[PDB]
Amino acid sequence: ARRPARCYRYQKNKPYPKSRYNRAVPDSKIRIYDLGKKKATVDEFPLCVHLVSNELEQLSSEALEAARICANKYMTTVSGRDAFHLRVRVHPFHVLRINKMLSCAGADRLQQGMRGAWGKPHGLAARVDIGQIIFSVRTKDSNKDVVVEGLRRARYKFPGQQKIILSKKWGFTNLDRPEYLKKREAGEVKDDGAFVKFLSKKGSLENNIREFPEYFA
Amino acid sequence: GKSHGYRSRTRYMFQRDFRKHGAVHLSTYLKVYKVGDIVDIKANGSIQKGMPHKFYQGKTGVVYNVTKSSVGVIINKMVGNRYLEKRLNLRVEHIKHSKCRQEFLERVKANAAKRAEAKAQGVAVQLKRQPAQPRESRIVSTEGNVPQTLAPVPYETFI
Amino acid sequence: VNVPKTRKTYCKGKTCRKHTQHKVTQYKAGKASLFAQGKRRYDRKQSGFGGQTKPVFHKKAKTTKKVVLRLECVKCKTRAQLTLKRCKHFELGGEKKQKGQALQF
Amino acid sequence: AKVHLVAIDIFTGKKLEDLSPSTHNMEVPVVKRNEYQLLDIDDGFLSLMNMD
Amino acid sequence: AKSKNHTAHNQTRKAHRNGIKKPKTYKYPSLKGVDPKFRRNHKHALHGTAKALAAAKK
RNA sequence: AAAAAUGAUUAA
RNA sequence: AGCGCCGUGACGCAGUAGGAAGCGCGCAGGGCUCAUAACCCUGAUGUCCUCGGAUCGAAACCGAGCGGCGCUACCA
RNA sequence: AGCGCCGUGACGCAGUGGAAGCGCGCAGGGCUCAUAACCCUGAUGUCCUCGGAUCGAAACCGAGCGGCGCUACCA
RNA sequence: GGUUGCGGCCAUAUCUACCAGAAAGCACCGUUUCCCGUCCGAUCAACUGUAGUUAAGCUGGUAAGAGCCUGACCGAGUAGUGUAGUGGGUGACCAUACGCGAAACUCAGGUGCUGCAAUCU
RNA sequence: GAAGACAUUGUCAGGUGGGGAGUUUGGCUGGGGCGGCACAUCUGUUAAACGAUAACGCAGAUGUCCUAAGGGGGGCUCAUGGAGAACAGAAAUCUCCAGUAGAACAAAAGGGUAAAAGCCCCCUUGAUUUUGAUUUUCAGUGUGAAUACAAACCAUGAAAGUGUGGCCUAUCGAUCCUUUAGUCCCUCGGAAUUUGAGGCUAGAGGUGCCAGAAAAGUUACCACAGGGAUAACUGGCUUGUGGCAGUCAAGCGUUCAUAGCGACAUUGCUUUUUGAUUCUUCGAUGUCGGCUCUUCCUAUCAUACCGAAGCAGAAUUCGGUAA
RNA sequence: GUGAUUUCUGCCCAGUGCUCUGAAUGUCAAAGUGAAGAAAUUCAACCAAGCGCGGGUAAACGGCGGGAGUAACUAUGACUC
RNA sequence: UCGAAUUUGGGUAUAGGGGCGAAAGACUAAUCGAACCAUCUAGUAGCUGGUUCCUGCCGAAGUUUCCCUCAGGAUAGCAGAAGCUCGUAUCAGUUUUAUGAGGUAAAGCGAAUGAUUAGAGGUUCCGGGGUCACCUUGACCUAUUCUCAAACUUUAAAUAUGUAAGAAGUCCUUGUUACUUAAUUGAACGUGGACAUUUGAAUGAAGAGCUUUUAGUGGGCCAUUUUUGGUAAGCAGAACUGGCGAUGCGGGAUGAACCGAACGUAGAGUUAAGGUGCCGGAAUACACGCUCAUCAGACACCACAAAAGGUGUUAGU
Ligand SMILES: C[C@@H]1C[C@@H]([C@H](O)CC2CC(=O)NC(=O)C2)C(=O)[C@@H](C)C1
Ligand SMILES: [K+]
Ligand SMILES: [K+]
Ligand SMILES: [K+]
Ligand SMILES: [Mg+2]
Ligand SMILES: [Mg+2]
Ligand SMILES: [Mg+2]
Ligand SMILES: [Mg+2]
Ligand SMILES: [Mg+2]
Ligand SMILES: [Mg+2]
Ligand SMILES: [Mg+2]
Ligand SMILES: [Mg+2]
Ligand SMILES: [Mg+2]
Ligand SMILES: [Mg+2]
Ligand SMILES: [Mg+2]
Ligand SMILES: [Mg+2]
Ligand SMILES: [Mg+2]
Ligand SMILES: [Mg+2]
Ligand SMILES: [Mg+2]
Ligand SMILES: [Mg+2]
Ligand SMILES: [Mg+2]
Ligand SMILES: [Mg+2]
Ligand SMILES: [Mg+2]
Ligand SMILES: [Mg+2]
Ligand SMILES: [Mg+2]
Ligand SMILES: [Mg+2]
Ligand SMILES: [Mg+2]
Ligand SMILES: [Mg+2]
Ligand SMILES: [Mg+2]
Ligand SMILES: [Mg+2]
Ligand SMILES: [Mg+2]
Ligand SMILES: [Mg+2]
Ligand SMILES: [Mg+2]
Ligand SMILES: [Mg+2]
Ligand SMILES: [Mg+2]
Ligand SMILES: [Mg+2]
Ligand SMILES: [Zn+2]
Repeated sequence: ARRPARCYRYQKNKPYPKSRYNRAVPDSKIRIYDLGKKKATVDEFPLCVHLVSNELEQLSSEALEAARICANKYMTTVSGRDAFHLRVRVHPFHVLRINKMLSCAGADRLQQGMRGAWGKPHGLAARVDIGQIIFSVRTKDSNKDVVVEGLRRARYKFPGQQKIILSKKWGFTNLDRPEYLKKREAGEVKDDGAFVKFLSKKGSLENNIREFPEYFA
Repeated sequence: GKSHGYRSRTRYMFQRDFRKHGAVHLSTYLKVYKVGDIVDIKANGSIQKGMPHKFYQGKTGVVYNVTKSSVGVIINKMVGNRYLEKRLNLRVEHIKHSKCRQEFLERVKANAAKRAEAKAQGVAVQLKRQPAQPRESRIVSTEGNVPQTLAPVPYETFI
Repeated sequence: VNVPKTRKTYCKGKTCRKHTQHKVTQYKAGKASLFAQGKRRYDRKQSGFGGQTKPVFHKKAKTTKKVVLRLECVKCKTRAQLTLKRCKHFELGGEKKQKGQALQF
Repeated sequence: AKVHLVAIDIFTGKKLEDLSPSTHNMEVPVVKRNEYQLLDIDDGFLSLMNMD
Repeated sequence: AKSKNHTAHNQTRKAHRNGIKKPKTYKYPSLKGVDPKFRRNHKHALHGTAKALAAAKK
């Protein structure tokens, strides 16, 4: 028994986060934000596909959970779990309010109307705008169609318009593929947990040799 | 209920500047104010005595009274359909000289100098300031500066 | 609050006109003292038929009173009145505070 | 609204009852309790000692 | 029956109908709020300079 | 003339 | 019809905010007794109603079904 | 829908910001052939949770949980 | 140019690690009869300037140093925004016209200046 | 015959006295009532970068507390972490290093403060007298609070200097009456003395509905002036709730997402429920249902003709044209 | 007050009311008494009824509780707290 | 119901806060939860209704503060009238130049405070269940990484906002003082002298200042933009500006507010907004394309449309 999403589609209010003034907020429906081979290195998954929003609205955590499940389940069923890493890039930080009324015959004896109409927390939503990435998937080039159609299935779970954008950046990095190739052929990229660290001209020199040792050779 | 105390809504404008807290530098206290000086009001939040009300933050006025540690500043305040003379007693912490009136006084000296020279040679010195005039004609040489530019550019994704 | 019984303060007694030593007591009102003109008028107005003739206050809101200090010069016996803020407990010349002492529980 | 109130006197133990509109004010005493240590009791009249 | 609580609508048009006027400064403003020691001096300085002027003019 | 309740089934 | 709930041995009850189940009756076998009953010990007995989902992992979270509980159900 | 109250030892309940108490219940010894009664002695508590203010909370504050309630009238 | 006394602006001055410091100055430094102050001559008091040392302070340098300062047609006329239309779009929003215009980002430099007075290989 | 200075009667005094009399029974308010206080105030936000700015907006606070927690001066540096020292351990005291405040400053919150506004110590009463000027709320009234001088008397310090309560922003109160302090003053009117009384200047006793009446209900037995400024029926806007439809497809359907279903999500439509609102009607639109009778809608139960099926047949189920 | 007959009419006097004592006391008016004063007056003692304290009274007004454990299948609980 | 608590005539008694009542607040002369008649009395009303000739000129308010104040007053504002002192100014809902002030928009989080996703490498005298100085849930640190804020912030606009741009000025001498300085030092006010017609930006100025006194009003509402509560509302509440109210006229068929434009009585010309098949004045004009709908479409406010889909057709990557 939850209100339809059209009641909370648009960013009509200021952001209303959980804070020391709110502190009575229900838990979000979405708990997992990284799925698949989330421990994969950068060079394993050069291809990035984005589910970019096309509307300035707010996405409920229920919808984020539903699209998460749909995209993950399809890609896992088709290409396995270790062929991709899906990161959902929006967090439900905005709290929705409901002014709950009685909904029965005889509610008029106690209804109180619009007096004291400030609502209590009802759910959580993520506020997104035009061109904001919602989902991101990194995988191999040969696994492109599967992740594209999985994001297409995830699209139906969200209100409004969403695009599917093939990124020209290597995986989750901010670098183009040819320049990332130019950086691994040099000694400017060192592996990390799932991301990488870069070597710059700045900082301590001896630190820049203890890290990235094979460069300067 | 509503709250309209003396220092209400002054949370940010009675801040000190970032990395500018602590004691006041002595050049504040070595400045001399005479009656007739034109000053700018800006409250120093670390000195809670002689503090102007929030209304007068940023107002500029004329000094009418000089006391031991404070000056009397006259401010015109719009109340209803007229301006009321308001008289403030402010410590010199919250007070600085109007730099605009400093350049006006320097310009008065410069105007006197120009007229003094023109009284001997070069009459019609034309004291008054003039607004930015339209430009005159000119000849823009191309030699070594051959014009060269292209058209608008196609759209690219850049994402 | 705790105020000393003795205090040095200005005495405008035409012979001191300077800071002298004063004895401190609390002001007490004193008897209403019928044969006051207001009391005579009130008794005349309440006599006869007509019921209660004046307002009778009911809506008590305050729980404390302002304390007035009665200051007496020890040189000329001139007196002065000082007013303190509202307080619930007032005492004169008793038990100056001890700073670094363990709590007695 | 009106409030009917039943209460026991804290000293005599007698029942008292009163009634009043719910939005008028009534007086509440400034009841306080104090610890004392029990010294002699001779003619009744318990002699007590404070924290001092 | 609740009514409108507050608005400043039309208030500036009313204020500007008869204009908003400056308070018409004078030469020799009032010495109200000036330091009393300065005022006490200035009374004697004015008295002396008028005495000198009248003595010279005769 | 103080108080003193109870005791599983079957087995000449 | 809606809104909350609940379902755990043969029978009842305990989980908890996820890391596989405790207790009490009943059953069986022992110890005591001439033999029992009561008593004591031990063991067995729960595929946490069924199905589906999310999770590394569900009796605990989510959905459906089934069954039961509780509250609500023009109007002058 | 709005509002109020309660949660403490196994059970029913007190409780003064300085670490918790009554009655039974339970436990040990005794008396009895044995049990009860009786006599002599002991023990039993994140004070519903989780944070906060205070030197220190069972009490105060914020939430969460579980119960009890009250209003529910003029149409 | 160095140092000291008092400073002005209050990091281009700060911080981390290391190196160097003629002369003078400063400092560390020796002592407790005196004035004075402490649990403690450690701080502070006083005496000597003698017995010793630049070890430390202090001042400069070093660092693809941290921070900080300045600049760039670096990002970017982007984000935002004032005015205008019987502009576009179902709308969220968007473009155009007349105007203003960032912050992150990237790169590049820099790392105290100075007033009065005394003294100095 | 009884009774007798008692009763009675008169006047005054205390009690009792809804039997009777007179009067009252706050306001705001998404109608009123109940609730609450948005009624005097203070912090942050709303509030749209001067100032001002509403709501029964949001998160809180006030009716106190303090002879120091006020005033001055001196000395020192806090929370916290690391490394150490009998008992001593995660928490007792001691030591060093790091430590821009991450502490403390009575109490909400915000601001402010490091040789200090914090902590400890030494003195002290400026939390004093006389008034005027000024700021905020503002009518440029009062009240509260505050700022800067003047003329005295002081405190502290070597001194510059600071100090007219609390580091700043809240912590509170007219007229009449009573009372006290001050001047030892003015008046009691035929003239004096002494009581008594009345004045002038300055405090207190209190109005929290906080610019400040002395105040319980009921009415279905009801009355009047009004109000569509305001509720209850219809209509109008909305559509949370009610009802109906769509997109996707996890899963069900032996095998199989889509014959039929269809979770998690999500887009709509309608006005037949219930609410929300208060625009129309309060010098009245008769306010439920049933009975009777007509018409309209389609979101089709049946009947006509069809398409699909996990449609052998039969019986069903889904769907189209179609009211 | 209740409402023919029949048969019954339980428990509760803490509250409200009604009623009855005491003098052992608290409150306590006018008049009267005493004392200080020049006097107005001030103070104090005494101080009736009522109130207060204490009994009675429900065919007066009225009122007439919670929780938990416990029987050899469960369930209930005669019993117990 | 009909032989009695029966029905009824006449006489008599009870009278208004009184009577009478087998009790209904019934009855008491069509009057009853207090009769009727006259007087006080033209009782009072912050409430409803009405308020009587013409033309001319000017022309509003629904806001501030206080009030047992919320359908009302006072107060200030807005308006009119009477003017008075002067005669181009001590000016301005504007720009420029110069100079301040601000903490919103945006941005930021490998910067503080909060919030928050995921790994990596080190720290067990910081407790890891493990055997003699370990991969194996933790917590801490470091370098990273994803996402945020009305009551967070280093940075930080646009719009709006203060002041100044001189004669009441500037400079040179030397006068006053009881204030000030160590001082014949300053402070403030002056005598005398000098500065010329650009007396120290622009544009405008319709006359500029000043005073008295008094009306109505003190329900507002709409639109663009900003904005709070609410699912929303032709909802409720604020900010700036323009309107309606108070206002016709042209256009939007129609309509308080939208667009155009504001109005003495006429003539001629030209336009605005909107239009030009016919109603209807005015091109069934010109030009390039697109669309064929067995529910086409056809002018903003505005009288709605979505997610989603189509070898219809056109252009394009
Ligand atoms: C309550 C009590 C009395 C109150 C005040 O005198 C009450 C009224 C009496 C009256 O009839 N007319 C008035 O103007 C005031 C007062 O001053 C307080 C301090 C003390
Ligand atoms: K209002
Ligand atoms: K009445
Ligand atoms: K602000
Ligand atoms: Mg909103
Ligand atoms: Mg102060
Ligand atoms: Mg008399
Ligand atoms: Mg009398
Ligand atoms: Mg037997
Ligand atoms: Mg009466
Ligand atoms: Mg009312
Ligand atoms: Mg008021
Ligand atoms: Mg503002
Ligand atoms: Mg008097
Ligand atoms: Mg109306
Ligand atoms: Mg619905
Ligand atoms: Mg209406
Ligand atoms: Mg009508
Ligand atoms: Mg009517
Ligand atoms: Mg009709
Ligand atoms: Mg159909
Ligand atoms: Mg009878
Ligand atoms: Mg009975
Ligand atoms: Mg007497
Ligand atoms: Mg009753
Ligand atoms: Mg019959
Ligand atoms: Mg009746
Ligand atoms: Mg009649
Ligand atoms: Mg006219
Ligand atoms: Mg006109
Ligand atoms: Mg009216
Ligand atoms: Mg009106
Ligand atoms: Mg009107
Ligand atoms: Mg139209
Ligand atoms: Mg326009
Ligand atoms: Mg025609
Ligand atoms: Zn004296």
